[PDB]
Amino acid sequence: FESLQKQEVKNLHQRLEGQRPENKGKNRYKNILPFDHSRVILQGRDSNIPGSDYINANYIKNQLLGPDENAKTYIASQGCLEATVNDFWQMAWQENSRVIVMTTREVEKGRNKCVPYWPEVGMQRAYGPYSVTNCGEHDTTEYKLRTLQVSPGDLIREIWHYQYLSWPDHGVPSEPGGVLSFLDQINQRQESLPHAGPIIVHCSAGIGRTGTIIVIDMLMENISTKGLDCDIDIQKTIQMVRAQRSGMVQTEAQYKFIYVAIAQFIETTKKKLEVLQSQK
Repeated sequence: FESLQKQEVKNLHQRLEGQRPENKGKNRYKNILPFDHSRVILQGRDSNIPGSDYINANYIKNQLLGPDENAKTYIASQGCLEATVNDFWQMAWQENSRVIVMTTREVEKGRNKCVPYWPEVGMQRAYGPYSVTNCGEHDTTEYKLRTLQVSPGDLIREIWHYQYLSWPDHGVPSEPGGVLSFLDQINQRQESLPHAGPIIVHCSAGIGRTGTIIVIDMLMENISTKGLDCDIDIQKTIQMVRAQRSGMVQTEAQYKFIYVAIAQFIETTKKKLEVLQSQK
């Protein structure tokens, strides 16, 4: 090496992979694809079949480097296509993901959103070289906790499917905190498995409820381990996420929901200090 260093600023705006003609079916919208540089490549597939290693999903994190261990990471994903549920599990398995967030009811307003990729309760079904059994739901007001048990050679990996059904693609929740109370549980279950790889977040297209959800979570995590007094650059966080998977905070009410999300998490987590007065 040397000072000889190709300063690759924004080394990737690239998106040719999901343009391959073979992936057409593997995408739900034409303009909404994953940056080849942050795209999560399916392993196993044949080096000699067109877009074999493809999925419209991307990795994500504050920035490529920094604090704690490699700070918390997610996978922004596109709601399963019947034609692509077999390989979501390929990436879920392969990414050692152990927690899953699905922020859309399969279908909303007659318009499909995501396609089931889990078996019915007490039942099993295998998606490719993986056999998952839905061990039993836990349905809170705002969500339903499925408890799949995927299997390679029975080597049960337990994954948690948190599905949010109260936050409609046609509009952010009202004066909620159920996505905060929903993000807590999701957060403590991951806070319960270090070996746990990338949490997998997704809606359908994967750049709206998904991207919002992930940004809030990025803000709540930062304030928690750094302080409710530190700087919060939501516009900045957003572009640093869009530099990963463009579009992320897709519509008006959403960008403005990250604000309503944060400010309550901040007061909530600040009246929690009955543990202290700090009134010198």
